[PDB]
Amino acid sequence: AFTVTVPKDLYVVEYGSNMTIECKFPVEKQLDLAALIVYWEMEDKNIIQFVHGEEDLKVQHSSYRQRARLLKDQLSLGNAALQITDVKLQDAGVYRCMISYGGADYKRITVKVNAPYAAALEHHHH
Amino acid sequence: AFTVTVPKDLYVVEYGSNMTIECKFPVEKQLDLAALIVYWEMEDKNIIQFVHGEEDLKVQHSSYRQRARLLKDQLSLGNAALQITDVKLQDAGVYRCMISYGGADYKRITVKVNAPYAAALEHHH
Ligand SMILES: Cc1cc(CN[C@H](CO)C(=O)O)c(OCc2cccc(C#N)c2)cc1OCc1cccc(-c2ccc3c(c2)OCCO3)c1C
Repeated sequence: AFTVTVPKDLYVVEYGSNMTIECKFPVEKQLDLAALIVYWEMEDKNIIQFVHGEEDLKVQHSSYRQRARLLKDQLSLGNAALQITDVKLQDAGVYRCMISYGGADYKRITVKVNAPYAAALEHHHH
Repeated sequence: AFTVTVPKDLYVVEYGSNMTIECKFPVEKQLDLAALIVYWEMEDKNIIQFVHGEEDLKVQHSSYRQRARLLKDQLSLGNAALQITDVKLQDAGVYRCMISYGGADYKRITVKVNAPYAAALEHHH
């Protein structure tokens, strides 16, 4: 059975830092990009939509624009790794990685964001 | 692009009734069952997992046992229809129909359940 796995289902990140969250999927021999779909979302916000080798970068939800990318090198290793730069308080929540590759599955990853009072105070009022 | 569509994204149903929630996907001519995956969930509870022409009967969340089925005949028409019988208050929430068929997509459907006072003591949990 096609199974997506996550080495970590919980990440704790500091406000302003970068994060890479990972979901693994089975690749026998070499990856066939044309058969691969990778989708990342958080709470109904679309983050990544990689379809048959072509990424839709522009349909990323505006809160992630210019901050989120799929590490394409890692796909050939069977690793769907989502990198988010400049982590914000609004980035905390439950992410899902959905993968179709001759089989389909998804997993959840929880992200917690620590932040100092100044950042928390802005988030609190914005 | 492969697109799953829902004619309705909202269902309002009565406690104890039956519901059929529908999601469509494109099927050009003859369905290739071996390439089709249909998955239904609500709040990450597995309802339907139809893979390689076969349901996985033991993977269904216990709260849907005996009550939820995918109507297999509809699949060749490009209709992934989830039929839920004997609707309970716990069935209210946001459902997702996830389809892989030479392409992948999903849609969300909201279900509201109306119920009399007596049933409404789901309040006691
Ligand atoms: C067939 C299938 C089996 C399974 C069961 N997977 C296990 C292994 O973990 C097994 O077989 O024992 C599945 O599991 C989802 C799930 C996740 C987490 C917890 C539970 C539980 N309990 C269930 C989801 C699933 O279908 C998920 C699915 C189905 C169809 C399409 C997509 C999909 C993929 C990529 C997409 C997409 C949908 O739409 C937008 C564009 O990108 C997905 C994720």
